[PDB]
Amino acid sequence: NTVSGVNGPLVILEKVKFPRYNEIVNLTLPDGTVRQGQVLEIRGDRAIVQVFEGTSGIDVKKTTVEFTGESLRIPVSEDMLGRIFDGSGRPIDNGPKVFAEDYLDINGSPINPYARIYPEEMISTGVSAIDTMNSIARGQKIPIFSASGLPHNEIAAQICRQAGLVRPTKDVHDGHEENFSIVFAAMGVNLETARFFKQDFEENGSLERTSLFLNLANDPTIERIITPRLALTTAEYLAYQTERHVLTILTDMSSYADALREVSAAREEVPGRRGYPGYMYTDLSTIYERAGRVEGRNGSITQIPILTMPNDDITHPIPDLTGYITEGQIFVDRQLHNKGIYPPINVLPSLSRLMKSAIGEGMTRKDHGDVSNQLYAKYAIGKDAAAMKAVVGEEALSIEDKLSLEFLEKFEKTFITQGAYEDRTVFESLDQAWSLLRIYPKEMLNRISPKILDEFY
Amino acid sequence: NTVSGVNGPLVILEKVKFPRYNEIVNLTLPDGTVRQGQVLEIRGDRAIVQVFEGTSGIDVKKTTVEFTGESLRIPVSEDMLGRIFDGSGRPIDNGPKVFAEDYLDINGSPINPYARIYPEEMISTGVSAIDTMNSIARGQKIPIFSASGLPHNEIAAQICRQAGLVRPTKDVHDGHEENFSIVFAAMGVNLETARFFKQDFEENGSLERTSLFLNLANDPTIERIITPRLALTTAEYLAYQTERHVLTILTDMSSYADALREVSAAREEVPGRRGYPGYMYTDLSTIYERAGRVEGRNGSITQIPILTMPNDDITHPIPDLTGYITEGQIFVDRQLHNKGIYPPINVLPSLSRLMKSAIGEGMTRKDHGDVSNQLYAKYAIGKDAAAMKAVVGEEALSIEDKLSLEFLEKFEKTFITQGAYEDRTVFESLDQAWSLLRIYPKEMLNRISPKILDEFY
Amino acid sequence: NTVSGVNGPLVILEKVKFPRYNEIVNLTLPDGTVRQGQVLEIRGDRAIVQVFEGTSGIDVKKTTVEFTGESLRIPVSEDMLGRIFDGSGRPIDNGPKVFAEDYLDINGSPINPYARIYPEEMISTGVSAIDTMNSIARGQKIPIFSASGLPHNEIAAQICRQAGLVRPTKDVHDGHEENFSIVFAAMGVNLETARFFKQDFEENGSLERTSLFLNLANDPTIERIITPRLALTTAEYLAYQTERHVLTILTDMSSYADALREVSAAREEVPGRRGYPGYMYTDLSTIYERAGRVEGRNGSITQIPILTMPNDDITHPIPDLTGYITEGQIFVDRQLHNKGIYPPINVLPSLSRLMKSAIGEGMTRKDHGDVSNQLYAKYAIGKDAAAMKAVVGEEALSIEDKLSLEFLEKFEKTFITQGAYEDRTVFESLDQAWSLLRIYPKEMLNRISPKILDEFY
Amino acid sequence: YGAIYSVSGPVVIAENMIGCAMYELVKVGHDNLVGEVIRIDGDKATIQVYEETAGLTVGDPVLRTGKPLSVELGPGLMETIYDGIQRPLKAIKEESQSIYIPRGIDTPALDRTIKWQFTPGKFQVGDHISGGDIYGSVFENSLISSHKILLPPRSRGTITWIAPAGEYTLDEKILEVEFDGKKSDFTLYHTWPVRVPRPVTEKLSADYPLLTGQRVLDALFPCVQGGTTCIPGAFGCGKTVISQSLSKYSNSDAIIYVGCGERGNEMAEVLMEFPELYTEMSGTKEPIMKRTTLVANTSNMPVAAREASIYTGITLAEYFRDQGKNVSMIADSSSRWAEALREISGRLGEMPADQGFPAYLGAKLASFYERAGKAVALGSPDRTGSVSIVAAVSPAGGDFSDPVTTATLGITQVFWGLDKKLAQRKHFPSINTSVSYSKYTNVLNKFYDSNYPEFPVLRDRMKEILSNAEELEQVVQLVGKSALSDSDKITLDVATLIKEDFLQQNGYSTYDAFCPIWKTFDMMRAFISYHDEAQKAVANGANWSKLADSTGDVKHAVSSSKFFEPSRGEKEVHGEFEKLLSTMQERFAESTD
Amino acid sequence: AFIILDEVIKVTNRRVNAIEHVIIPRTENTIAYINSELDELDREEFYRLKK
Repeated sequence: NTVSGVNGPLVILEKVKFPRYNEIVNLTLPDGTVRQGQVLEIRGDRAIVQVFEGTSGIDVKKTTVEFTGESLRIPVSEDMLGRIFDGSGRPIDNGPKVFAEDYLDINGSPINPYARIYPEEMISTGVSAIDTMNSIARGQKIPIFSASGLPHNEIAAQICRQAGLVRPTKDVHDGHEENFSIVFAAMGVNLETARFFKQDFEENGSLERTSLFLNLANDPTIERIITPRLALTTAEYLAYQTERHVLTILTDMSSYADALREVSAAREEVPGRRGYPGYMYTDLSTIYERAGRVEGRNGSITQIPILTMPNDDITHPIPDLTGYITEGQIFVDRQLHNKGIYPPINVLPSLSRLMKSAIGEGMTRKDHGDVSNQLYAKYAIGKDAAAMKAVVGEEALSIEDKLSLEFLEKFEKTFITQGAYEDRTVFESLDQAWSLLRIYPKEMLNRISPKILDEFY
Repeated sequence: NTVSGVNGPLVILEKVKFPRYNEIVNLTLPDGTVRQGQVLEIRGDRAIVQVFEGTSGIDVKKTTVEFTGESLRIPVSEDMLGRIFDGSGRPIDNGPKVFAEDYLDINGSPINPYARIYPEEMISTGVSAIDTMNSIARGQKIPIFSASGLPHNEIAAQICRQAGLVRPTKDVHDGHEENFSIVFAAMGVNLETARFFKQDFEENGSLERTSLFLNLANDPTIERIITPRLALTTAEYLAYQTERHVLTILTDMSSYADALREVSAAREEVPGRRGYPGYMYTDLSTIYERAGRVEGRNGSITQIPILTMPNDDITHPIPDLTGYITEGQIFVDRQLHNKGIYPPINVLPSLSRLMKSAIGEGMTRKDHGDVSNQLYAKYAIGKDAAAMKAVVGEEALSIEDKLSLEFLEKFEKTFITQGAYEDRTVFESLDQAWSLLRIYPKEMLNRISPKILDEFY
Repeated sequence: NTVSGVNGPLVILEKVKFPRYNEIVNLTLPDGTVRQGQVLEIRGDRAIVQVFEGTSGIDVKKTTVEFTGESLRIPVSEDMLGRIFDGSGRPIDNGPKVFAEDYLDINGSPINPYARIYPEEMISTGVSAIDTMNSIARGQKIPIFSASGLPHNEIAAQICRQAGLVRPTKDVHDGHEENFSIVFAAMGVNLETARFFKQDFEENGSLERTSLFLNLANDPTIERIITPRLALTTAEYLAYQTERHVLTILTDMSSYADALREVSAAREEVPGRRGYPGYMYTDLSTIYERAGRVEGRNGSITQIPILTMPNDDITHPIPDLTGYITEGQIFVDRQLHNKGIYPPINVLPSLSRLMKSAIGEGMTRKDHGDVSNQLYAKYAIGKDAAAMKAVVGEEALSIEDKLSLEFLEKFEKTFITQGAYEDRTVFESLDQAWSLLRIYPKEMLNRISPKILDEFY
Repeated sequence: YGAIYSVSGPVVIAENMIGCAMYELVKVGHDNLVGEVIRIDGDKATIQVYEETAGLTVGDPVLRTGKPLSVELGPGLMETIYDGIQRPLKAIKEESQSIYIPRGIDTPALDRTIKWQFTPGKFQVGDHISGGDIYGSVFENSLISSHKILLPPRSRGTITWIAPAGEYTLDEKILEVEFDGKKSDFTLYHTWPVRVPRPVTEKLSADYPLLTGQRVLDALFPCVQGGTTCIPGAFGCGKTVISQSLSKYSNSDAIIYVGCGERGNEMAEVLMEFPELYTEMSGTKEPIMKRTTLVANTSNMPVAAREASIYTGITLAEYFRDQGKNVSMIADSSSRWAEALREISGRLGEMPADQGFPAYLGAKLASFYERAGKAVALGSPDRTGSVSIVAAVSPAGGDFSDPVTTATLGITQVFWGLDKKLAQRKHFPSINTSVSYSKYTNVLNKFYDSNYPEFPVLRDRMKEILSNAEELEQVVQLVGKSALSDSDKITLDVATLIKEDFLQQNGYSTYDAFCPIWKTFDMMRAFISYHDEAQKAVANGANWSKLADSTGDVKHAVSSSKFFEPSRGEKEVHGEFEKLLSTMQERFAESTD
Repeated sequence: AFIILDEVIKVTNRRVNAIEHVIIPRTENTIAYINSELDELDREEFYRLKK
């Protein structure tokens, strides 16, 4: 029929009961504008819709509807590589028209042929700080946990430009066997931040091997939630058809969560703790399931989402849900940035669940994992001993403790400090670790077996 | 009449306007079993019932109701001891039902012939840390505050085993002369522990003297709350008609609190602070009402409620409200438990404010109230001195404080500690108090009048 | 004519939709008691009314209603002063009629003629701590943040009662050519307190300089918030048309805030943090809009609101919102009241942000600004010195710290301390200041220009 | 009349309630339960029913009586214990055989068999009369025959009939008033709405101090008759012991003890303890009882009664106030009343917005308070009557940040602290000068100046010793002691003396049954004199240690003061303390040189 | 006097560092954790009422 009311981004339509769930309808405004919307709720001769375009300016009997009769699906194609999109799949920089070779609905579950065999190959960006302490396997998800006052954008950028140079080296080792593609979805970010990402793909020569989806915050909150999902549907298509390892960078998670929250306090559902959604978990889960090896077993989807804490804590509802779903986290700290360390990624509570799985012996050493265990322990104790040094002085600081103080400094200024064009390799990282670790006696180095220790001090 | 609907576990009956309030109705379900439910509220041409057995099976048009015409009341016998019941008083051993000599109301609001004589004679629980410090009087209700991380079930158990072995100690003291009987009610407690309770009664030889009502968590919520009311009513019959000293041990209040909370999720009545009902106080107070000296003033009912803090803090709703209705509190603590103490009882927030008046020299001593007062002040200083000791060093210590640090440990590990099977004389308790105090000069004492001290010290 | 219901303070009268908003209505009772109320909401064939006196006891059929046809306004007059009123502005003096010359709105603004010209020219309160150290010039709104641990009403009276005896002294120096009037508003007050203010005024002979409006605390909440609104309007008329500098004393903003939190009990309006409105800002603002320079600007309306911390929390929502809006704040602390200093204004975190802007000459001196800097800085240092003395001892303390100590005791015991009936003009205050500061040499006085320092040590 | 719509908890809803108000007394059901229409929603009235439900069905009649719910105040109030709905508890014990109120059982508000001796007023026939004027008096007890029979608040007319002296019942009419036609016939009892503040000739500012009988309560901030007070509790710090103890020790003409929502054991205690113990007014044959009218609610009884408790209680103080009797009303604890209010808020379904607590809560607390105070008694012969409200406040969640306490401090002008740490250590009641204030202080110390004492001077110094000690203690804890000034040590030492002798006392002071002002003043006077002599003594040169050792004999003597009772000097002025001052002066002489 | 002065200053120096680094930030972090839960209990209630 026509529009009865609008309460916030919910639109109260009066229309009949014949449409399906997530059926597209179109609203004819008297302003010479058409707006699309999708049914969130269907009820007895009325529907409640969230519009992708606009959020306000919806009338009563001036505004009419015609139902499309077609449910929301993405035309996913594989010749989508090098084309530039926004947060709905329209071109904003005159990239090629979408076409179609298959249509997949968005539900976080297209065809879902995700993992029942785990990842085991290794991907390196040449960043020691990342790779050694967090061994990224070919379909694991490890987010970047950062906070305000940090250059999280810059680190995401390091990954993107240095990836696609390291990977052919890794191809020979049998870390890889196939090409790499990056699918970048930006959510709710500034023009200035958006250009930075695009600049990085141009600069490298991977503008033809990347898909870029740009959503800005001044584009509807409803447009913003569809943006990561749209990227992910496409990503699964590339993995399936052309068997490439797809890395997805989904930035920023907080922006996405703010969108969900407005559509949950404006819903007739009461939200969870701290005014953050009760199905906030679920909304996040939708992204996360879409990880692992895809049929034909040589393409995969690997995930690094980027989170900045908007309140500086792991207390907050966003870090706590995020961390449970994913398999590790890569932590960035404020202190290291302030000092002049870039990348400022700290290694104190950064952790990889599927570390063991990720390391091998046909493209990495088996000592990657043993040596990792030492670095995590030693650094961790060393950071704590330093704070303790401040308090006590030298009256509860041992000879051995002095050695931990030296390991800490050296780790910070070498292992963690490397420019944004510096490329390492796994073998080099291990060698440099071995040296630092060397000043410690045999007794001290006890979480690694005598066989290993003796050969390489 | 028939089910209109079911909302949560609460079942919405549509029915004609005739029933009693709290009237049992029997719901005929098509599965070979008929069940009873009680109208929680009666309203305009409908009543909302929570059915006492199961939670599923109600149908729209396949149900029939017939009104029993009689509201629930507990059928009471004083021959009910030496029988095993569940939460509805049905047998589980086949054969021993409650049966009757009289029919008495489940709320105990009709009879309420509670004596206007204030707790009089001494009661002990055979645990020195209880008896001396927060001394139990007949008809006094003083809560056991516990915390989880504890063998809190073992502490309750200990008190149940000890109750009735105390009574010859008390006969001799002349704070008892008449039979001792136990009324035992279980709500949401583990399987293993239910066998521990039966076993503790068995050892004592008071199995004949006790009634067990057993209610698990897989038995309904409404039915859980009724259980202590049945128990309580039977205790009131024991205390009034035959002038007995009745001890009802009511565990676990926390389970009882949750049950109350799950309801009101479809009632018109609305929930207040921290999602707890505002008439939660009112619910606690119905349970608590049967407690106090009966008229005849040769019987009494003494009531010990068992509370485990589910969150550990004492400002949580469950403990906070209870402590107010009762006259003082008894604190068990995690910290003592960790060192390796049993029964681990902290005495610092523990105080009973009606302790002095009840007790007198004839079954205790006059110094019983003075010697207790000294031990709190010294223990309190010892505890603050300990905290300061950690932070600053031994710089803030003074002569009294060093002495107080030793006192703390001395008291903790000799006084409070004793075997499960062990029981203690009150007069004994008082010589051990004096002993601990012997390490301080007398000029430093001041919570004892110099007359009193001179006699017993 | 038919009362539908009463839901708390809020009364639903069922009668037609033809009344307008805030039109007074009369509930006619068969008790012969006519009560007036004001419509909060008007809806289709019902209005929601809060009755000024009482709020319940009205029959549902034996009652009639009549509509006045006039929205609530204050009859304002210059002959109204020197008289004691209720919270509706109706004599309790047993005096004559209110009298009118105009009818001015009390809704929030009468004509709002609040200038776009900033504060200058000193207004003297006759309390040394406020006037010299925190100079208030007309139009400024500086609150007193006090606590219940101080005698907030007694200090408030002091400011009124000593104020306007400053004025002949100002007239001579030529600060004021036009007269000075006080508008005193008392809220939710205790009976002893209401009487106390009148008696204090009578004693000084400040009675006919001021009008006192008393709203008592047995009077319903809606009347109570109306009270300062009545006062503020009266003041805007005296200030605009006959050009007078008016100091408005409003106590207690905490009781006004409570009323606002309190109303809502059938409204669909939800409060914010700690149960206090999200719109608590808005309500504060409302009082705040009547305060500033009037058009013509020789008259002014000067506002000092008085806020009582009930629990000594500066993170309590009431002071925080206010604090942001206000041009500085006065902090009064419990500690000084305890030493026995009266008034006990610690000038330690107190500030006037337009301190320089107020002073001049002819009601101040030039040397006023420099001194304000010497005394604040020296005082702060005095507090720090007291703590150090306790530690080092008297026979091991510094010269600089010893001076700072001496200053603390004199500063407190001479500058801040003044008697109940002792007026402290600003000229008087500045002399006492030079005696205190003299103890420091010229070498330690330096936030003072050498010109001044040479005049007065 | 009305037909029950729904019964939800002890709340009954009834449709068809027209020409009804919002405080009406109603008989609910076929069970004829006492009840009241709190609010109305359209035709449907929401009624709080003061007896429980267990078997009341829908569709039973509801009969409105045609008048509000009120309470009865007549004679025989004294030496009897009632509840908060005010039905005699004692009469309930014999007839129902149930000690506490049984369900479905109703009993009228006062005893209807008791006969009283009426003596005529100061009116005769054809005289114009008004409200609170004394129409007679009834010899009510042996301690007091001060029970004036008044013409009700809001009554005037001419008295058609004055009955002569004699024995009558309190149902047996003795008075006719004619205003415009027959106003009503009157009896010994009079009715008063518990929802309205009782009329008064005028309120007057408080200026006459009551002595609590507790040296500590008088010493830091004096009580006044006509005032408002908070005493903090915590529900296990002996708050009960001091409440009951204050009641005995404080001396007024009538006392009203109101148990708001109590243990039931605690209420039982006061019922037993008071006839066993003696008055300080020479009361005989159940001494204290004869002076008290007692309102007993336990928390285990219905929530309606417990709402009603405070209101009935205040009306009783107020009734006696109009007669020209000075009243102490001790209501314990006001936080339990608030807990009953939170209960009502959720049972009717009204919005809570006071931190999970009622909308109305802040205003209801103030309304109760304003009914207390000092006044010129109702009726024109002019008397002084007063009501001092002592209202206990205690936690309802946080320590002082609970709604109850926050509101109460706003409105109270007298506050006397109670610290928990000192409570566990046994040094209750502990008054902390930071957690205590009196706004009545200035008029009160000037009152005591007229009475004889130097009192205002002692107050400042008492404050100073306590005040500096708290700040020096914070440096002691953190830094430690390795040094602490000669002067600072003295302050600490003397503050211990003040704790021990004053602050600690509750079954530890063998005289405490009533302590005069002079004796308190004399005791504190020795403490302050010891302080000034001591600080001067270190400064004019003499070691701190020599000074402790020589003061010796007197120092003990002030330490021991607390046990001593008036037995030397006057009846209020004590010679051992007067002797002490002069000996002190001699000690200073030995100590400086 | 010197040797003693040398020992005492070393202890007084450790105490300043300890209160500054450990103690104060523990009071900040604990306060904050409890604040966040606390405000949410008050807010959600109002939403429950409104629903």
